Amino acid sequence: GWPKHTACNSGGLEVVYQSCDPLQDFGLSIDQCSKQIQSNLNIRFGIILRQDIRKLFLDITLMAKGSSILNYSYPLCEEDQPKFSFCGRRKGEQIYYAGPVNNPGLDVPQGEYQLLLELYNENRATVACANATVTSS
Ligand SMILES: CCCCCCCC/C=C/CCCCCCCC(=O)O[C@@H](COC(=O)CCCCCCCCCCCCCCCCC)COP(=O)([O-])OCC[N+](C)(C)C
Ligand SMILES: *[C@@H]1O[C@H](CO)[C@@H](O)[C@H](O)[C@H]1NC(C)=O
Ligand SMILES: *[C@@H]1O[C@H](CO)[C@@H](O)[C@H](O)[C@H]1NC(C)=O
Repeated sequence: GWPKHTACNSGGLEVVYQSCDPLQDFGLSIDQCSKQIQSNLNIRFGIILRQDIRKLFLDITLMAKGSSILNYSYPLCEEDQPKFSFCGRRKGEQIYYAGPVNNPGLDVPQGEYQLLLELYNENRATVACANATVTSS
């Protein structure tokens, strides 16, 4: 039960996450958080890979007040597509990524949201898992 970590807390937006991979914790921080999220947020993401990656996928589950808002699923890479990606990385490699994610800008309405982020490979193996709480105030 990995401890809660603040990914960011500024400008009326707080994002706290907990790793849900039983093997390990990881580092995630978000630059320039605010209630008005800019398009293409910059993040810093640090993890030791516990699976090999030929293809990588990201699923996001967004909920609020016990109800589903949205489900999202997107392929991040296949080996060398794009070339600058985690694909081709292997078990035991320690990765640090500092760069944008390709989100739309969003003015987050005041309230609390629950987010589940699941990163997995071509074999449906969990590479990273985080459940998060987002508070817009
Ligand atoms: C009704 C009220 C709605 C309010 C909702 C409130 C929600 C606010 C949440 C804000 C906090 C977000 C914190 C989570 C950070 C994740 C970034 C993100 O949002 O992820 C974003 C973007 O994801 C990406 O595709 C980024 C990948 C870029 C490719 C190369 C960079 C590699 C990045 C490495 C990825 C590592 C991921 C790290 C997380 C691992 C955890 C296991 C998901 O976007 P979304 O669902 O609209 O697709 C976007 C819609 N389009 C697809 C049309 C644009
Ligand atoms: C993650 O989920 C667990 C169990 O559902 C919950 O106790 C915890 O508060 C969640 N963590 C965050 C940061 O939302
Ligand atoms: C998201 O998927 C869950 C099941 O995983 C489902 O209960 C929910 O209705 C889905 N939400 C939407 C908006 O399609």
